[PDB]
Amino acid sequence: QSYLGRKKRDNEIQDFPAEDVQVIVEGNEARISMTVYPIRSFKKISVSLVYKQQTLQA
Amino acid sequence: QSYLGRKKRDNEIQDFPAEDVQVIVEGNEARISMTVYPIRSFKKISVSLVYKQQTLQA
Repeated sequence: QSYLGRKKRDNEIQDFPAEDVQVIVEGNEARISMTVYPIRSFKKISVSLVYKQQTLQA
Repeated sequence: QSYLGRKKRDNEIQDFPAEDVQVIVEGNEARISMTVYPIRSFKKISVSLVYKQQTLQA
């Protein structure tokens, strides 16, 4: 969690859920499972511009 | 209001209520509503003359 927190601090990753980080230890082996939302660079921006009427008074 | 005020200043109209002047704008159209009391020329004068008694003293 501390290691992933530093990555989020430096914006190397988007975010991670701390709850899903599960660690299982059995003998020599130590199974680790984690979830990470990777950082991505924008390459497409879609804009949906909608025109509408407005009524004025006074 | 300024235009109607000039008419009242020149006695071209009797009077107008400023509050009732409402303007509605929607798209190209611009609906305008106003009230004006038109100027009129006298053509009939009715007089109701009533005679009564008066008492004097001293």
